[PDB]
Amino acid sequence: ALPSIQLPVDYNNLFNEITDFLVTFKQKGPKYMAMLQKVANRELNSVIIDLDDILQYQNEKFLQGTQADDLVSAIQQNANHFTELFCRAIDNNMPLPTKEIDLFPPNLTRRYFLYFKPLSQNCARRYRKKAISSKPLSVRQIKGDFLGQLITVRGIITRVSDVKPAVEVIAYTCDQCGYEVFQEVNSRTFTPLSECTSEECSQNQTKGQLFMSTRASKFSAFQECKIQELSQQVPVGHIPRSLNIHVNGTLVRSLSPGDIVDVTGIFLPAAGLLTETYLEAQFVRQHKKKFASFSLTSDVEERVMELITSGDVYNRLAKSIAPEIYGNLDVKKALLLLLVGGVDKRVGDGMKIRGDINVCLMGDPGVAKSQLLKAICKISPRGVYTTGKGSSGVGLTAAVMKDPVTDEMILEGGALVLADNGICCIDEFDKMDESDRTAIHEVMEQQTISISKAGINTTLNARTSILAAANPLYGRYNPRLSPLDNINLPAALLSRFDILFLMLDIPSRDDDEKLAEHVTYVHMHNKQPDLDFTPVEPSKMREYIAYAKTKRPVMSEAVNDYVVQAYIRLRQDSKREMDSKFSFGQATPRTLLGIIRLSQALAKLRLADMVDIDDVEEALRLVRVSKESLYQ
Amino acid sequence: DAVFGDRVRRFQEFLDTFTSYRDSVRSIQVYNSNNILPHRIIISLDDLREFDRSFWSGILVEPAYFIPPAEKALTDLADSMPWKLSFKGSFGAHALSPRTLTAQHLNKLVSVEGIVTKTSLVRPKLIRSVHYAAKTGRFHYRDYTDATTTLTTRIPTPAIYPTEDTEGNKLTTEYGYSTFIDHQRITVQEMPEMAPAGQLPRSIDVILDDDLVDKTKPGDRVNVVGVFKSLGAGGMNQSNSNTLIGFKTLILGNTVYPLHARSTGVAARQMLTDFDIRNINKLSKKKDIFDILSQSLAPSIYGHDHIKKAILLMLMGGVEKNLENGSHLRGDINILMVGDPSTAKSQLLRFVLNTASLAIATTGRGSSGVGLTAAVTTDRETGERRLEAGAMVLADRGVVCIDEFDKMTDVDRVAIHEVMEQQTVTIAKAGIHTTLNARCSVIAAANPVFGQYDVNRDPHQNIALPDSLLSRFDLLFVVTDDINEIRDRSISEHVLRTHRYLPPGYLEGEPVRERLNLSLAVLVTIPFLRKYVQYAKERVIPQLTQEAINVIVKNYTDLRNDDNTKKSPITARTLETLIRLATAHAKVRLSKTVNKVDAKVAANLLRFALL
DNA sequence: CATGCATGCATGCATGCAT
DNA sequence: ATGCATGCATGCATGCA
Ligand SMILES: Nc1ncnc2c1ncn2[C@@H]1O[C@H](COP(=O)(O)OP(=O)(O)O)[C@@H](O)[C@H]1O
Ligand SMILES: Nc1ncnc2c1ncn2[C@@H]1O[C@H](COP(=O)(O)OP(=O)(O)O)[C@@H](O)[C@H]1O
Ligand SMILES: [Mg+2]
Ligand SMILES: [Mg+2]
Ligand SMILES: [Zn+2]
Repeated sequence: ALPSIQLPVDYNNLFNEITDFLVTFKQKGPKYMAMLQKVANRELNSVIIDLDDILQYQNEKFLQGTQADDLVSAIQQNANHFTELFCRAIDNNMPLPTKEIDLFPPNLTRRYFLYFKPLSQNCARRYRKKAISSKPLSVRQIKGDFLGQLITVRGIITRVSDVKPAVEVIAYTCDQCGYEVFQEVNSRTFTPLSECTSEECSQNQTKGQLFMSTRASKFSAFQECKIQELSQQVPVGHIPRSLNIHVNGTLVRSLSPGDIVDVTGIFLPAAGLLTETYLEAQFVRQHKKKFASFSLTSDVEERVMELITSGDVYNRLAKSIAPEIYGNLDVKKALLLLLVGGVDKRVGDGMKIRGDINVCLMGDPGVAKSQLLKAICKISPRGVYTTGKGSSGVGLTAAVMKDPVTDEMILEGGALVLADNGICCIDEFDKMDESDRTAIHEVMEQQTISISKAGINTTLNARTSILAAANPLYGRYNPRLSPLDNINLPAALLSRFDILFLMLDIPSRDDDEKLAEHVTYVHMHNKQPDLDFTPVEPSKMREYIAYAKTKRPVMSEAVNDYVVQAYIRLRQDSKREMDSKFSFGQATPRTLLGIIRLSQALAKLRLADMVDIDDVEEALRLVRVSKESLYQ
Repeated sequence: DAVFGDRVRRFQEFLDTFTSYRDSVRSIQVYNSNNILPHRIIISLDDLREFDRSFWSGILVEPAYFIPPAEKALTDLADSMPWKLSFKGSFGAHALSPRTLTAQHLNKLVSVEGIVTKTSLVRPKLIRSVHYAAKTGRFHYRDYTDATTTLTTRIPTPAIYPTEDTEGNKLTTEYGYSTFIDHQRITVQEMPEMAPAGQLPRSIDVILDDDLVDKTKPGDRVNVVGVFKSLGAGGMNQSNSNTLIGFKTLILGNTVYPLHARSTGVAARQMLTDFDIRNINKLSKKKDIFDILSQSLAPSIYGHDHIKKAILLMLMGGVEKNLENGSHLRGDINILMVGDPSTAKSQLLRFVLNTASLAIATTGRGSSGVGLTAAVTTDRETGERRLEAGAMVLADRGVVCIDEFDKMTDVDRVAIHEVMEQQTVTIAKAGIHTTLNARCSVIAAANPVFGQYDVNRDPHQNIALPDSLLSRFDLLFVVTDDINEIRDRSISEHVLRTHRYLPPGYLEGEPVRERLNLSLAVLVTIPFLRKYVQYAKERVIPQLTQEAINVIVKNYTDLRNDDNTKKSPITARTLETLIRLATAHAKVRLSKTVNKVDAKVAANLLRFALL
C-alpha cells in the first residue's frame, strides 16, 4: 500500500538556493532584505517575488561556474509548494523593528502575503529561456495538463463579489485548564473542535469545554471574480466561455467589472473522480490605465515634455484620432474635447453642475459615423459601445440579481453604469424606442439614475459622457424640409447636447477624388498615406490626456464680459430664425454652459490655470462650424 | 489467458500484411520529435473483413474480448519501431439511429447518427495522485479507476485519498506531478429530417474522454462509433428496491464525425488530391474561365448571365483588412434581387443553398429579428444568463439566403444594419453585455409593391426601401417578365428539354428515387466547382496594384457626378464595392495581383447593375 | 402557486396620402 | 372626401426567481 517512486527534484538544495537568492541578490544593500526591513518597521503588508530576478541570479551563478538548479522552472511546474518554502525562509531572516511599536502553527506569526510575478518575455529572449508563465491563454486553452502550474489568462471581467472574512486558523481556549488549541482550515466548510485535548484535561476526569476566540484567529480577505473570453479568441461559430478566480490578501479590490486584464495565477483543483478548477490570482495587469491613478513620475514627465515642446499639440492630437479616416478635422477636434471635458462645479451650497460634454453626430449614409464611435470607444480607458436596437432601457440602467458566492442580493448595472467615468457611445440613436431614450435624460443632466420598482428604491451614479450617432428622418437629407423637422429628436433632448454636427454628403467632383485616393491607399498599403504626419500612439495620447485632466482652470472678468456679450448676441440672433422655422431650436442657458465647458476643456488641454480669450474664441468657432453645412 | 496472446499475435500479423497503418505510426511520431498530435490510429473494417473473417466478426459482435489485444499489439509495434483505435467502414445492421437502438444490441460495437442536442462542460478526471513526505523525503503514488475506464469489468477498488504514510509521516499533495484526463458527456437525438412527424423523439447519451472531448457543438449533425454498454444494477442487488426500473445504458465513444447538411452549422469539405490540383491549375489558364465557371451555375435556368456572374463573385469573396490600431474593413459581397413572379428567383436561392459550403435559409415573416441576430437571452442549468446563437451568428464565414425579403417588417429590418456593415452583433440587455461575430454575406429576393414592375413610375416608387438599407447591398438587380415572341420560343424549348431527362441506369417510365445527402466533412460538374472554389478561397490572397487604383478612382468619380437615374444611391461604400469585386475576380484567376482586367470587369458589372 | 420585473410578439388605432 | 396602408403605441404572453 502506498508505494514509492523516484523523481529528479530535491527540496533541500532548492531551499538553500532560495536563501542564497533572498539574502544575496541586488538589482543600497540587498534588495529583499530592505523589503523585509520595511515589513518589520510596519510600512508594508505585501512582498512580491519577480521571477526575472531569480532567473538573473541563477544566470550569474552559472557564469560563476558553480552548479545550481533551475529554480524558476521548478516554480513554474509546481508553484503551490514553493509559497511555504519562501515563507519559511522569510521568517528566518527577518530583522527587528529599528523603529518603535505603539507548537503554534507558523501562520499566526506571519503578517505579510507572498505573491509570484510571472517571468517577462524580454528577459527570456535576453537569456534564451522560453517563458511559459508569460504566454497569454484563452479560457478555452486551459486543459487538464495545466493543473498545478503558474499561468496567465487574458480576458474581460464580468462579475466581482464583495470582500469577506475567511478563517484560516481558528483558535480556542479552555476555561478549565487554560490551554490554547489551534485548528487549520483549507476547505469551504469545517467542523469545530468540542472537548479539550490538553495534558491536564486528559489526565483529569473532568474535561473542559472549548471556546472560539475571534480576536486571536487568523482572518484573511477573500474575493471571487469571473472572467470571459475576448471576441478575438472565440473560434468560428462558437460562444465564449468563462472561468473563476479567487483573490486573497492585499489584491482584493484590484478587479472591477468590465476591465480587460491579464491575470496570473496557479491553476489548482477543487462522489467522483471529476473536479472543479479555479485560478489563484498572483498578479494583475490592466491593458488601459485608469485616469484616476496618475502620478507625475520622472518617466511620465519626460514623455509628456516632448509632446509639450513639439509646437502644434491641438492639431497633432486631433489628426491622430482614427488616422485612416480622411477629412473631418472639426469633428475630430470636438471629439478630442469630448475626452477631456470641462470642470465640475460645486457652489458649496446644495447645488452642483456637471462638467462632461455630450456630443451627437447626425449625417447621411456612408460618412463613417460608426467607425469613429468605434475608435473613440477604443481610445478611452473605460469605453462602451452599444447599438439602439440592442438595448432595453433597463439594460442600460439596472436590475436585480443574486450573488452565488455570498448570499447577498445585489443590483446589477447596465452599460451606463459600466461606462462611469468614461464614454458610452450609442449608435443608431434614432431607431431605439422613444420609451427607451427617456431613461437617458437624467443621466445626461443630473448624472444619476433613480429606480423605484419592486424590491429596490434607490439611486445610482453615472458620470458618463454620451457620444451619439443618428440619421435624418428619411435616410438622406431633404433640403426642402426644415432642419428641425428633418431630424426627429424633441427639443428637450436636443438642448441637452452641447455639440450636434451635421455631416451631409454633397457630391463634388473635386473633393471626391481625394477621398477615393485616401481610401484606396489605405487598402493597397495597410497604413495611412501622409508621410509628413506621424500620429501619436494611443498610449502616449492617453498619458497626455491623463496629465491634462488634473488641472482646474478658473476664469477672469475680461473673458466673462466677452462670454456675456456673445450669449446675448446668440440668443437674440436665434429668435428670428426659430420663428422663421428655418432654424435648429432656440438658444437657452445650456448653450452658455456648453460654451463655458468647451472653453475650460481647451484651457486644460494647454496645461493652464487660467482661461485665455482665444479659448472662448475657439469654442465659439466650433459651435458655429457645427452647422456650416446647412448653409452650403 | 491464452486467447488474449493469440489475438495479440493475430492483430500483429494483420498489421504486418497491410503496411499503411505502419506508415501512419512513424508519422505521428517523427513529428512529435519537434501541438503534439494524439496517438490514435484509424483502421478500415473492410480490410479486416477481407483478411480474417473470424476476428472481424469478433470485433463487431464481441468487442470486449478483441479490442484490448489489438491495442496492445499496436502499442507493441510502436514501441518496437498507450495507442488507442478508431474504426471506419461498413457496419451492416449495426449502423443504427437512436430510434432503432434496442436491447438486442447491448455489448456490441455500433455506429449511430443523429443531432447533437446537449453538450456538457469539460472537466478533468484524476488518474494518479502523487505525494511528498518531508520527514523521510520520499515520493509516493496512488492509482484510481472507475467503471467507464475499460471495456472489461474489474472488481471495484476502495478509492481513498492517502493522508498518512505507513510510518505515520504526514503527506502533502503535489498537484503538478499528478495526472488528469479530460471528460465530456453529450446527448444525441434523431434528426428532424428523419424522425416521424408528430411523435416525440428518442435520445441516447455518449461519453467521450481524452482527445475526443471537444469536437462538436450543440445543434450539429454527428456520427458516433462506440460500444453500447450497460452499468449498475437495476435493483437486483437490493433486497427490495422496485419492480419498474431497468439497467442504465450509454455509449463509450471512440470515434466522432461531424456531418454536413443543409441549413446546418457544419461546413462541407473535400480532400484535394494531386490530380484535382493539377486539373484546377490547367483549367485556370483558359481565357474564358469566368464564363465557363459562370454558365455552369444553375444550367437549367435560361439566361440571367449577370446574376450568375455576381453569384460566382459572391461565392469567391474578397479580402478583408485588419489595421494595427484595430480597425476592420469589410470584405464580403451581398446581393438583392427585385423581380416579377415566375422569374426564377427562389430557384436561384435554393441553388445557392445547395452549392455553398455553408448557407442558412430563411423566409420573411417566418423568423423574427431576434431569431436572426441571436438575441437569445436565456438561462442554462448552471444559472448563467447566456446568449444562444442565431442564423447570422451560425452563418459566420458563410451565406444567408433570404426569401420574401420585402415582407420583413422594419422593426426586423433595422436589426440587420449592424450585421451587414459592422459584421458584429452587440447585445446589451438586462444582466448581459457581449459582442459576437457575424461575418456573413446575404443574398435576398423580393418583388415590387404593385405586384409587377411599373416602368412608368420612378424606381423609388416600386422598390420602396430605405436608402440606408439599399446602400449596404452591393448589387441590386431588377428582373422583368416582358412578353415576347422570339424569347418565348427559346424559353419554352429549353424548359421542355429539361423535363425530358433520364438519370443513367434507369428504364423509361421507372420512377426516380430521392435520398438525404449527409456528406462526411473534414460546362463542369458541381463537385469540380466546389473543389475549385475551396482551393481558390483557401490558398489565394491578391493584392491591389496601381492600375486597378486608377480604374477604380476614375469610375467612382465619374459615377458620383452623373445626370442619369439609378436604382440605388451612390455613396463611399460603392468605392469599396469596386475594390471587393476587383479582388474577387483576381481570386478567380488564381493570381496574386489585381490586374486591370479585374477592375474593368468590376466596372462593367456595377454599371450593368445600376443602369 | 401568487407576486412583480424584463423580453418579445401581436393587435388595433391613428394619421397621411392618393384617387 | 373616403378608403387603405403603414407605423406606432398599447396589450398580452412568456419566462422568471
Ligand atoms: N471620409 C472617409 N474616409 C475613409 N473611409 C470612409 C470615409 N467615409 C466613408 N468611408 C468608408 O465607408 C464605410 C462607411 O461605414 P459606416 O461607418 O457604417 O458609415 P455610417 O456609419 O455613416 O453609415 C467605412 O467602412 C469607411 O471605411
Ligand atoms: N428563366 C427560366 N428558365 C427556366 N425555368 C424558369 C425560368 N423562370 C422561371 N422558371 C420556372 O418557373 C418556376 C417559377 O418558380 P420560382 O422560381 O419560385 O418563381 P419566382 O421567380 O417567383 O421565385 C420555376 O419552377 C422555374 O422552373
Ligand atoms: Mg453607421
Ligand atoms: Mg419566390
Ligand atoms: Zn482543558
